[PDB]
This record gives sequence, structure tokens and C-alpha cells, in this order.
Amino acid sequence: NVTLTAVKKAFPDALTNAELVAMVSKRLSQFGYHKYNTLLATSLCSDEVTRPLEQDFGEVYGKHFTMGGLAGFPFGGLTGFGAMAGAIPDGGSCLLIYGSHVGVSWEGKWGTVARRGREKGGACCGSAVAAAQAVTQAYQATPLDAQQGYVRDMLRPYAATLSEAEDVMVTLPVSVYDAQQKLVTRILDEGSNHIDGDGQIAVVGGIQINTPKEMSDFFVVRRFCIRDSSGNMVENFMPL
Amino acid sequence: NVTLTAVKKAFPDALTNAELVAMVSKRLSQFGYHKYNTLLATSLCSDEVTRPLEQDFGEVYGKHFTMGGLAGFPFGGLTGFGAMAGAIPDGGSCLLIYGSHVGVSWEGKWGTVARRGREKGGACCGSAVAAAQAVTQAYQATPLDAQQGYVRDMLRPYAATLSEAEDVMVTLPVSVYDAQQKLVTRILDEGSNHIDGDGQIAVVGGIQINTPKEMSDFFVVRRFCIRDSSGNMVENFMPL
Ligand SMILES: [Zn+2]
Ligand SMILES: [Zn+2]
Repeated sequence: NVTLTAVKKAFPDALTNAELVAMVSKRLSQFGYHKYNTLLATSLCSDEVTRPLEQDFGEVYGKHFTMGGLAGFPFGGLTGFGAMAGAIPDGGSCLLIYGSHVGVSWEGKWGTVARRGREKGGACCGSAVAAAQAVTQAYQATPLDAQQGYVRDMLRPYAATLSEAEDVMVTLPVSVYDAQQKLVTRILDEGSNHIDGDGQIAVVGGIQINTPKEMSDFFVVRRFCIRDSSGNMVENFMPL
Repeated sequence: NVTLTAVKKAFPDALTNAELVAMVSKRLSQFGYHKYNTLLATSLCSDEVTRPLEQDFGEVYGKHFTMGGLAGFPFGGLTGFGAMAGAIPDGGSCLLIYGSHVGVSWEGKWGTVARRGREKGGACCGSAVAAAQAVTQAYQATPLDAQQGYVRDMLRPYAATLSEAEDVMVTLPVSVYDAQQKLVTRILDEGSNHIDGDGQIAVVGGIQINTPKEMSDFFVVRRFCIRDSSGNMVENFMPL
């Protein structure tokens, strides 16, 4: 209950995984998205704690393409998006789920969550937290590891915001989501041509909240829309 | 059948996914790898067709960390490896599954495989095939997309091999695996520190063979070994 209260204090609109998948699949079914004709894609952190969300959508839409990497950025990039587009069922569409993530503990502390078989869970999101430390310290001072370098690069503009935050562990996944949303939008704008005529791309973006094992995880929806083959938005389902 | 003949012709030692998981789990159980104390990690291509292998090992060892990206290279890098190591159950170990992959069609043609809801399946591995084309064409003339650039980079040493190949589609996954094995070894040598004392890293590396839907997928084991927290190889299970 302390955890759940903390979740809803920071994010009053947060949905359980079950609520999210039910809502998204119900809405998209009105627009012709079904199992046979939808290709699922995710851009979520490589951390094992993010797997339940992929599994919950995969029960609906089947095996998914991954475009993510550390902290959930779409490191698959243009080539990854094109690979995905090239696998969409004929006359069908893609559903992309992306976001940052953050752990919240049994005592409602953000930025950490208990991990299986460990007494100390450590940071969640680990990549984002390490990156935030590096960019804020450098700010306050007024391919072997290329991904983590990119995470620092994309987090650098938020250094002031992070340093001034009341709770940096809540502000961090919001900033990471903002950086992701920009990059995803750029990729979709560039790889627009790869979607065939009638085909669409539905997008769900937000913040994944990883809770202790006895609890459902949660998701904060910040983007839920459909774009056409020409890169144009044709439906916006926000706000919920 | 035609597909199975092609598979065994080029890869006599290929195992079905079921055979692979049975063999690996049986062997590692003799070395104390069980569900409660093992953290599963993969470095496989972002392509949706590679998911069954993750699911099959996931049934035994649970939710996995991902390290992969385009063509299955360990793009998570040092930070990704450290993130994984920091989540290993106390006193437990990691199991890393990595590999290239390749499609084989109902007609026994390499480098392609039928995809759900599609008349044309396109390349498999798409990323590797595109990279191969680029580096062999360049040879024969004697963040937005950084991963594919890295794939081209790591395949460049193999340009002569690929251009001389009798069937480049059957040679390509072997070259990709060779490039992967070097990078994985480098990451494990660097991030050895992150494993604590008694903890080990078990490694399975090879070539994932993606077959038509009515058929089992296969895997060609090229590496199956155990390393200790100091980076030393303590067991080598090859050849099977
Ligand atoms: Zn993370
Ligand atoms: Zn691939």
C-alpha cells in the first residue's frame, strides 16, 4: 500500500500492465489492429525488469521486434526501424511500445527495486542513474561502451533540470522519456517511406514503473497515437 | 524435408531448440546452475524471429537481460554487462546465450525465411545481409543509425571471405558469429571485475537457424564454456 500510494502520488494517471494492455488493444481494435495483421515492436531498457511489459503485449500481438537498448533508447535506429517495417504483415500495421523505466521500492523510494535473489537491488534504471550522475556532476562543475555514451549525450541537456529536481529519481525517468520521445519522432519521420500505403504505425510511449514482485507493474502513458504512411498523425488518443 | 536437408548439409551438428536447451541445462545443473541462482542474458538480433530461442531458455531460467542489437552484436557493451552482473543472484551465476542468425526457406535457400502475414519474407539476417553487401561492394572496388554502422565496421575484416564465398548467405552467419565471439570475449575480459568471487559466467555461442513456422528452429553450438570471476576458463564443453 505504501508503494501503491507512492506510485499514484507521483503519477496519478498510472495504469497497471493489465489495464494498459486492455486499454490499448481495445482502442486499436476499433482501428483494425488485430493479431494476424499487427507487428509488435518495443523500445525498452535491456534490464530484465522490463520483460513483463513485453510479455503482456506479446500475449496479444505475438513475437516482437526490439529496437531498444540501455535506458530504453531506440538504438536500433533507422536500420532497425526499416527491418521492422519490412516485417509488417501485408496491408497490416506496427504497434511500437517505448519508454523509460524506474523502480519503486517496498518503502516507496524511487530509483531502486528489489531484485530476485539479491539483498541489495541497486539502481533502476541503472543506466539512466549512472548517466544522470555523470552529466549533473559535470554541470555542477559549472562500440565497446558506445550505448552508455549515447545515454549521457542525450541526458546532458537535462543536467540543470536534474540538479534542481526535488526528487531526481522521479524527474530522471521523465527526462529520459522526453529524450526518447524526440528520438523516436525523428526516426519515424525519417523512416516514413518504409511503411506501405495503407499501413500505419501506432505508438505508445511513457514511463514503465517496476514494483516489488508481489505487485503489478505500472505504466504512465504520455503518448498514444496513430501515424500514417506519410508520417502524418491521424489519431491522437491523449489524454486518457 | 528440403529445409532440414539444407540445414544438416551445411551444419551437421545443428541442434533443435529443444535439444539445445535440454543439453545446456542438463550440463550446467551439474555445476550448480539452477533457476533460483542463475541470471539469463542474451545477445541475439533484434529481429522478431530470434524470440523463440529466448523464450525457450526463459522457460528454464526466467526473465533475461538483453545485450544484443542489430545482427546480434553485444551493443549493450561494458555498461550493459555490468548492469547484468549487478543483478546476478547472491552467490549465483550468469548464463549468456549469443549468436548470429540466418533464415532458411521451405525451398532450402539461405538468407531468407517466410514471415507471418507476408508474401515475401525478405532478408534474414537483414542487418547482416545489408552490411555484407556494403563491405563486399567496397572491397570489390579493390545515434540515428549508429548500430548498422558498427555492423559494417565489424564485418569489414571479412569482406574477402564474403566476396569469395560459394554461397555468401550460408557463409555470412559464420563470419558474423566470428566477429561476435571476439567482441563478447573482449567484453568478458574487461568486465570480469563485476562478477563476485564465487560467481561464474557460462557462455553459449553460435548460429541461430530460423526455419519455416511448421518446423523447429535450430542452433549450431560453436562455444559452450564456463569462466570464473577472474576471467579464467574453468570448463570447456566443446565438442558436444
Ligand atoms: Zn534500465
Ligand atoms: Zn537479424
